[PDB]
Amino acid sequence: AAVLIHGALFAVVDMTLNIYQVQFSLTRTEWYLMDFSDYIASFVVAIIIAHFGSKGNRTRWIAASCILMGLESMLFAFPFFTYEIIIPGRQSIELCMEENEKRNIICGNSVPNRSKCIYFHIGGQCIHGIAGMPIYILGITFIFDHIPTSSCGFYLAIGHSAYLIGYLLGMVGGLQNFQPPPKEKTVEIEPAKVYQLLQSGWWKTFLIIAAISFCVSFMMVCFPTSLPGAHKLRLAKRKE
Amino acid sequence: SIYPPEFFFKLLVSNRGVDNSTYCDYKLTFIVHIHGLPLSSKRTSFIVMVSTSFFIALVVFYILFCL
Amino acid sequence: ITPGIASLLTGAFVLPGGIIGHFLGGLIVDRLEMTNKNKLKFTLVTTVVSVGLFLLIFFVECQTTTFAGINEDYDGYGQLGNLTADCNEYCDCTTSLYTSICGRDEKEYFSPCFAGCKATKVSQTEKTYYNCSCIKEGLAASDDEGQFIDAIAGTCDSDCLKLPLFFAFYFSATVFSNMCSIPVISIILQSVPANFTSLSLGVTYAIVKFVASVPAPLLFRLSSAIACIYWDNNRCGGKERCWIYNKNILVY
Amino acid sequence: PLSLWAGWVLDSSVFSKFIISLIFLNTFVLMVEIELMESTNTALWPVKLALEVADWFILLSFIVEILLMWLASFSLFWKDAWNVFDFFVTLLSLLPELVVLLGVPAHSVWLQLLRVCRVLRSLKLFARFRQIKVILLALVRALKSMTFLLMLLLIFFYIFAVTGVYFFREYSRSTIEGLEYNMFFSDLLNSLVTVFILFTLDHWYAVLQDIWKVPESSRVFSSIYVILWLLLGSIIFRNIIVAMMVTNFQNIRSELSEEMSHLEVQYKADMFKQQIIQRRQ
Amino acid sequence: LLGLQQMILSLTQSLGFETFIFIVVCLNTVILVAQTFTELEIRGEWYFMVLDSIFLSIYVLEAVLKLIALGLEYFYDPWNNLDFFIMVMAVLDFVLLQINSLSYSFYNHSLFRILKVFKSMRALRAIRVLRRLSILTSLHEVAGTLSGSLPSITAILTLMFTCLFLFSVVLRALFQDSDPKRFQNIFTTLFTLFTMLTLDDWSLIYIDNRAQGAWYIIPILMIYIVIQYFIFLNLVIAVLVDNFQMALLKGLEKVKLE
Amino acid sequence: SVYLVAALIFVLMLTFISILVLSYFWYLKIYRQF
Ligand SMILES: COCC(CCO[C@H]1CC[C@@]2(C)C(=CC[C@H]3[C@@H]4C[C@@H]5O[C@]6(CC[C@@H](C)CO6)[C@@H](C)[C@@H]5[C@@]4(C)CC[C@@H]32)C1)COC
Ligand SMILES: COCC(CCO[C@H]1CC[C@@]2(C)C(=CC[C@H]3[C@@H]4C[C@@H]5O[C@]6(CC[C@@H](C)CO6)[C@@H](C)[C@@H]5[C@@]4(C)CC[C@@H]32)C1)COC
Ligand SMILES: *[C@@H]1O[C@H](CO)[C@@H](O[C@@H]2O[C@H](CO)[C@@H](O)[C@H](O)[C@H]2NC(C)=O)[C@H](O)[C@H]1NC(C)=O
Ligand code: NA
Repeated sequence: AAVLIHGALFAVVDMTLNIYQVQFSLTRTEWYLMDFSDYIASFVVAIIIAHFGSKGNRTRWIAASCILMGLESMLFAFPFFTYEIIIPGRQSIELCMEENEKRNIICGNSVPNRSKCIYFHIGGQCIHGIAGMPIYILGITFIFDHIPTSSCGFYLAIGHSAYLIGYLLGMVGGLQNFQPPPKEKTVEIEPAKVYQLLQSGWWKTFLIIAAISFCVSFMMVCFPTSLPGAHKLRLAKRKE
Repeated sequence: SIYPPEFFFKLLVSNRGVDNSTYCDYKLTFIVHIHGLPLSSKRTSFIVMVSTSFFIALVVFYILFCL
Repeated sequence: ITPGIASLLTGAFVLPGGIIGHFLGGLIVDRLEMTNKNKLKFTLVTTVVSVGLFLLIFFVECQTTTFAGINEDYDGYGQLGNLTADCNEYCDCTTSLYTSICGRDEKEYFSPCFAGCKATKVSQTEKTYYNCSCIKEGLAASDDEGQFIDAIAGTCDSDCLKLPLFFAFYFSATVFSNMCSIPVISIILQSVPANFTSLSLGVTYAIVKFVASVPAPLLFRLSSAIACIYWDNNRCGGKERCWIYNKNILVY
Repeated sequence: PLSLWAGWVLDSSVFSKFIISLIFLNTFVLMVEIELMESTNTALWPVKLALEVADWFILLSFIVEILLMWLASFSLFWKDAWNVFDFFVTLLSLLPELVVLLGVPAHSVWLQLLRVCRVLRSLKLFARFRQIKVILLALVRALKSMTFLLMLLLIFFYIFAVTGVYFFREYSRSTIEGLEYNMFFSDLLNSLVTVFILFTLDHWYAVLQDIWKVPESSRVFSSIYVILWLLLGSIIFRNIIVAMMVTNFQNIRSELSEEMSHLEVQYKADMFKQQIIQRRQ
Repeated sequence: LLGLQQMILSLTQSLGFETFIFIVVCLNTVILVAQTFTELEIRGEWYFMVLDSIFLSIYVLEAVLKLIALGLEYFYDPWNNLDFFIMVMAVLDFVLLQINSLSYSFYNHSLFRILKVFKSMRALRAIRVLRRLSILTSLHEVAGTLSGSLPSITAILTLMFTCLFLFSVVLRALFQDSDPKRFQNIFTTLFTLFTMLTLDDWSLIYIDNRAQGAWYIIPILMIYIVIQYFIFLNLVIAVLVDNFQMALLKGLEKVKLE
Repeated sequence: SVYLVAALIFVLMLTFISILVLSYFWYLKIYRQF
């Protein structure tokens, strides 16, 4: 349940980052940098939390890393709502005239309020990896140290696949809204109408996604520190 | 009376706007006899539910007539 | 295949191999309680046949396919880059979003508006272009109803059957990959004491993002342009949009 | 453990249930195949390939199982009648795949009947039924009894066919503008099939009247021929077969009854033999 | 549940309940044999529908009361199972009639008639009446020996149907568009083979094919006739004769027993 | 549609040979018991 929304989250973001680059007047240089932010964020926590997961309660740390998923996912949706004015075709009225066509594609006031979002986005990618990685470390560690060997792979598989099934629906559920409405084919309003449905499309999606990462964390916090299941097995594996 | 009910239908056969062949508006009024009319569903159910209520009443009393 | 559609094809089809690859792959060790020697034999033959499946895919790439554009200078009427002719300027064609459109001569024309199409009537289920001036004679039988003669947006494909061979070979390679993951991860637990298994996941997970995912894009990026040599040098500038992703070099 | 592998797998009961499932399914998928090459739809395109791939799936599965029996023994594989016949059938059913991948001779009448042979397999499926075995063995054993009767029938088809060629020659060599059965006695093969038709008592009187419709072919030889074939061939001989088969059922009853008697008499001797040792103790 | 059901029983198996129901069933069958002339059914149509609704109510009475009396033991016996199926058909055609307009287009609708024949099935109950009065058991012996013969009759019958079915499949595969009037459909292939199995006009289909299509059908049809009429039906005759022979030996030993 | 159909078969024929192995190693587990 923690992994599924974790799987559901990332798959959306890759396209969300990708479409953000193309739509919002970026270069292909910055997009990898936003992508790179998730990668290194796990790397700077793949070791630190592992040293910290050894010393303390695994259950507490995961839900906290589940909590920071909730903060991250909505944060990655604030720029879409706040900055829906970045680059529509004609909504930057100060500089584009509704009757002139060259005016409507120049005077790039979109590159401001763009790098501001990238700070929301580089933060959105960094909080993803810093918090996402302990979920995939500590939880499986709890699978290692509390579940017998002969069924860990049965649990190792489902955890891997619960990340895969979110790789599916992160594209499948997300793209049905990003992919254009029944009207692909009207006059140029549609690029100015498709623009509304992608930022609002993710601002809708991440609002529900992030809150789920909270309620799942709240349930794990209520889970015992001293797991009664392992204590029965620990005495079984302490003797003999 | 005995036999199925019978009805009479006075029906009119006209030719007013349909024909371009002639000036004559043939207006034939004639009566037909129709016998063999069929049982109404209302008359059919009304037999059933008023007959079941009777034969049920037959058994129930004769259940209590044995005690 | 349309880049939006092409992205879906891998996304909606690599998972069905992947999910069971862990499910069948993991349950093999779990049901059989496989040993350390057993899994190593299990991993080897798992990958060996997979590579021959990748090799099988490579053999499939050898087969010829229909070719659109990249026919060297446009039929003798202009060179690569003529593309900016008169009909480019009138309908305001922009060299970044250019897509190939098919003419009735089976010849594939890029930038449907560059095809000289001064009119476009769009139906409910398709996009079509009219008065296509910059087209060559073409137009053998053509067709239409409310209108006569016109060219249809998008690429035209007559031999895409090879596609079912490609995924089929792609699925079973994917399954073998996901049933290689379980054997490697399963062994790591065994050779580490119970208290130290917590730091075991971190050691391998540190190599995941740094040693692999940091140098990888650069290795792709350099060799991505190697097959994308023919960049749109006239407009895009510093390698923003290519036009000839070398269909023979990239495969090799 | 190489032949042991094939021996083991060919022994699993769920595996055999599966393969009989395959036989039932190929039988019933060849059915709906020949029905559904109708161009009256486009939603039928999606099931065409499904049925075709099921076809080749069951086919190649037959090949893999045959190779499994090779790997098992390879030696008695040519001694069991059913297994060797199945090899024959699968061979002659995979021959169509070759003749279509070559397409040399034509897409003609011989081709279609080579395909349909598949369903033949399902015969084995009914060997598993309990009485069918009894009726069939008795049916094969009785057929063995009346072996020479069939040779008398063959002689009499020879007789009546090659004399019906000669009796009715002006009839087959006739010019009457209106006739129906002007062919039945044309040549020898037509004469033999005609003798069969008369043997089945179908349209004997109509053919006889047709013969009479020629002013030639005296009505005392055609009549005698037809009536003597109908009496002798069609009523007696058809009845001797039934008599013989009833006799064979009576025989089978007799041996079963006598063996029951022998077992009961042995049991009575046992109940007499058991008291002996009881007394001897 | 012990006194109410029990009195329902002791009123159900009562020697008057049975006679009342058999009177009903013999009246229904005399009506049902009245309705097969068209000189009486057309006249007395309005009274017959009234009487048949009456009979439907009576059968509601009997079926519900018997079910309440004897639990699933009612479903256990097949004589009643016949009655329950007849009941289901009656109630279904009743509701279908009410959910349609009783007119000519429904008189000539095939499903109306099909639902009507199952009403004819009520006449089967009449045999139960004939059983108590007695059939004289004059055919008790023939019925008993047919009863003995059936286990193998079913087996040979299904074997010959199987042969029919295989030949029908192959004939459909081969001889399309050579007289499509006969077997253009699988079902009409199968019926053509079945009607060949009675040997009526079987040469006609050979001639018809030979006229426009081709004659390869002659070895197939000759082999078909050989197998089915010549070796299968004679098996039915043989097994019946043997069964009645056993019946005769049983009778001989039984009469010598006295 | 030959390639399309030739795909589905190679998907299954492949998986069927995989099933051969799974029982085999399962049978390699219980064969020494005999
Ligand atoms: C004398 O006492 C006998 C009693 C056992 C009675 O068993 C009965 C079970 C129901 C059964 C099999 C019996 C007789 C008529 C049978 C019906 C005749 C009809 O025939 C069919 C089939 C053939 C069709 C031509 C007509 O419809 C079926 C629909 C109908 C039928 C076969 C349904 C089943 C009925 C026998 C034991 O007593 C101690
Ligand atoms: C006295 O107790 C006997 C009881 C065993 C009773 O077995 C019964 C099994 C059903 C059976 C075989 C019996 C009698 C009538 C048989 C029916 C007569 C009809 O005949 C047919 C065939 C012939 C046609 C002319 C008419 O229809 C069949 C459709 C119908 C029939 C053969 C269906 C089968 C019936 C005997 C054991 O008790 C201890
Ligand atoms: C472009 O296509 C349109 C229709 O798709 C053609 O329509 C004609 O336009 C001219 C304008 O010069 C009118 O005078 C004609 O009456 C139009 N035809 C019809 C049938 O309405 C137009 O011809 C095409 N352009 C060219 C250059 O041929
Ligand atoms: Na006849």
